[PDB]
Amino acid sequence: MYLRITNIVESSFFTKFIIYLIVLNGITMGLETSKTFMQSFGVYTTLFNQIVITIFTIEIILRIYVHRISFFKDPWSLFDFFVVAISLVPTSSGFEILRVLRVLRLFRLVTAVPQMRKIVSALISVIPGMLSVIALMTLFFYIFAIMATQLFGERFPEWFGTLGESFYTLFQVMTLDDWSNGIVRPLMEVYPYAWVFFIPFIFVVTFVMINLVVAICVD
Amino acid sequence: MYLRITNIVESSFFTKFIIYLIVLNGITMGLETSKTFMQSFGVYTTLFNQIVITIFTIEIILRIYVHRISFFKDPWSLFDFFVVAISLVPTSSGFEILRVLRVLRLFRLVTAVPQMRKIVSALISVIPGMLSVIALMTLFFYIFAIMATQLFGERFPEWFGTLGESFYTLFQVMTLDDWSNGIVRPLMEVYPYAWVFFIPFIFVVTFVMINLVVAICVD
Amino acid sequence: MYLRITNIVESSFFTKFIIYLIVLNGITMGLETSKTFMQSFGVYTTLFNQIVITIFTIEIILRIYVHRISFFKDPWSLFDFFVVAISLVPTSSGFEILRVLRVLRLFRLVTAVPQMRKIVSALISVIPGMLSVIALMTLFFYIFAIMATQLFGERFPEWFGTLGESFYTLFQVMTLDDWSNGIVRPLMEVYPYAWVFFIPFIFVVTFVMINLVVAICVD
Amino acid sequence: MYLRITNIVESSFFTKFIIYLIVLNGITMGLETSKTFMQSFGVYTTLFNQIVITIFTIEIILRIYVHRISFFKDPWSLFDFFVVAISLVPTSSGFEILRVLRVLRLFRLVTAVPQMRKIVSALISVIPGMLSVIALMTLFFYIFAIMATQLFGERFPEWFGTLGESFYTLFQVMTLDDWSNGIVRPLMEVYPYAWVFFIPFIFVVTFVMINLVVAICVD
Ligand SMILES: [Ca+2]
Ligand SMILES: [Ca+2]
Ligand SMILES: [Ca+2]
Ligand SMILES: [Ca+2]
Ligand SMILES: [Ca+2]
Repeated sequence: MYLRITNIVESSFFTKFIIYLIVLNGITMGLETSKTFMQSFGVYTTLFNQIVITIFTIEIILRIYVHRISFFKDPWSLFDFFVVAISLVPTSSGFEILRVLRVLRLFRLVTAVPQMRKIVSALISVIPGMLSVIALMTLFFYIFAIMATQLFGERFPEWFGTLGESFYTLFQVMTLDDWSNGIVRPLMEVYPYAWVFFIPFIFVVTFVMINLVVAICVD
Repeated sequence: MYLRITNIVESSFFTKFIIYLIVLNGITMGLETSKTFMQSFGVYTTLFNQIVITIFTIEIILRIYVHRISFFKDPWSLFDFFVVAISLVPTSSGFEILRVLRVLRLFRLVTAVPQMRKIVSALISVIPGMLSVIALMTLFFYIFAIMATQLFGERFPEWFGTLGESFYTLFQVMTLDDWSNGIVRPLMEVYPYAWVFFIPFIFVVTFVMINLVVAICVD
Repeated sequence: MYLRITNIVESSFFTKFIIYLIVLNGITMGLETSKTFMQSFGVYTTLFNQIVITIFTIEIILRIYVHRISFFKDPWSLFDFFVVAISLVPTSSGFEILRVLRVLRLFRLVTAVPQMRKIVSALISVIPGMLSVIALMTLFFYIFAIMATQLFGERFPEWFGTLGESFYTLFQVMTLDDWSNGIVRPLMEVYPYAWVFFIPFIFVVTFVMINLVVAICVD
Repeated sequence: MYLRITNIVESSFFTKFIIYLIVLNGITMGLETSKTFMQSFGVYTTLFNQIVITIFTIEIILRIYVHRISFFKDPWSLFDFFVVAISLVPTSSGFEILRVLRVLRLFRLVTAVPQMRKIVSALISVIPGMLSVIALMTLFFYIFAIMATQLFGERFPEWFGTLGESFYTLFQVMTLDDWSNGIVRPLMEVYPYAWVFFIPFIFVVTFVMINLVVAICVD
């Protein structure tokens, strides 16, 4: 019976039947957004949802016999596994992000369809070459996040009052979002020299960021 | 009579006469902006407008005899047909954007002059090699846009209340426009963890965009 | 006497003397900023200024005899002419920008010291290959600017009320500066679909600019 | 005894021991942020802190016998010296940023661990090739900084009232942060033409910046 199902699993029909369901459950997840629609056909789509969820566990079950160990060394398969597992946690208890995390299954459209996998893989592959930079920056953030917390966090606890808070604010300065009128012009009303902290911070972080982009256009 | 007009249409005089009208109507459209001007010479330039619009239909009519099916497979020609047709719809009824969309005819200065044609084409050609990235993103946007609507849309209906609104807000976060003091700091007053949703969103979306820029700087 | 002064002008000492003055008059111009400083040495500097201005007219007079027509075909020299010329208009009558435009003479530090000339020329040389794009864009801005004046200028006359106003607002949207909370969210409170105008605008204009960056990074 | 210690200093165990303390003292500094933690184990940490600071001086002392002059010609060694030196100035007196500047020792993780040194060096090496442009720009900022102080500083002293202030505001316009609604639209309410100063400013500065990015993506 092994080869019987191994022929079902590897079938073009099977994979295309899956891709057909993702597009249906996705279209249907956009509809669950409408408070109007849920009042009409909510029950329609709640069942349809649970239906697809079963089909998806069946597939993942079927897919596992055919591949066994090979399956748990496949990124795309591991994913699919975890994205359905999430979709299995009972519509109750614990946290309700799990209810919301269910929409992550539409990323199976990324998994089930090549070229997407290609493009995704293409992107991801660029990350290891960046890890030296990324490491560098996080040390840098961490160092400044600490200084800022202990330099501005007393008078300005919304923005720098906590280590995590400083992280957030520093990220925001880095994205250059309302950084001057929003954060630093205020700070200087109390700490005239704060510009001495943030302009060097900005150069460095934008510089590094420019290099990183340049590194991705070398490789 | 065919070759007679085929020698009128293909003539340098004809083309340069058309180009002369575009720059003229275009100048006249900048003038129709002034409430002062319209109070003095508005009559002058409405008639001038109808005149050029005739001339352009006459031309487009002529151009079709000389090319027939060759014409409705020309991107640039199809355009002018459409753009002139818009300018034909009666200054009345339906909507008024049809009155406003008339100014689109000044894009004929792009159509009727090479180098422009070249430059535009150079740009457009870059698009197909982006469709794999672009597709990826729209899946991504759609996914998060749904998540956001069900996570933040009840308390924050102006921003995330409806799917389309989440799209709009997510776009804005992506252009990095006032994203922290404008949207996420507010969000955190109610949902402390909202940063867990938007910082990852930012990295991904900005990363992908960096890749796409690098992709265009390879090909 | 021609070769006597052709040996004075072309002298290393002559040039290095000029360069010495630029740095001095520049230093002295940063000091005329202080209302404090002007109250104690204001006169010291006003005369020092008039002095250097003569020395510069003398040089330009000298430089012209040694070069005649060769001079008025030199970008860098023409510059210093027009720049020194500005500084000759009397501290009175007309406009007072002319008084302010005097500090443009510090650009002579660029003109009279090589390597700067290199980099400046390096930069400038890139412009011709952008003229097709720069033209393309200005046509684009112009068409949208007209559309916006007639679509939003009645309710929103500060931002779109005049052809020039629309230009400015459009520029700002393009630099992506406070474009959504600042301009488009307001607009949508009256014109729900305004997003149909501004999102495509952003794509095109940002796209084009990505290409322009890619174009420069090829040539 | 020289070669005895030269074999101590050059030992892998030595370097690794140093790297251990950095990560430990660095972990300790993140905790020194917590107002809670300090009440609990603040003392525990301040002693451990001074301990590490002792150890680090010993190392730097040792490191010098083994390298002498070779050391004070090493960028990375000079740093470690200058950084440990900062941490040596007593917890009292003068400026208390010195207490804060202590956390700069976590940059020793950059110093003691290669790959980091590599990446830093990679970044730093790009700088010399930018000095012509950076010089160009600072002259540019300086000239505009002066014009602005004398053009807008009377009515708008917060933003332009002083040379340094103009510097700050101009930097902010350059980062394109809230530049239009935050600064120039205001300006224009009084000085209608301020746009003639700031749009050209923006073009130039953004142009130059794009060149510098491309310039790096070549070398
Ligand atoms: Ca920005
Ligand atoms: Ca704001
Ligand atoms: Ca901004
Ligand atoms: Ca803003
Ligand atoms: Ca505000």
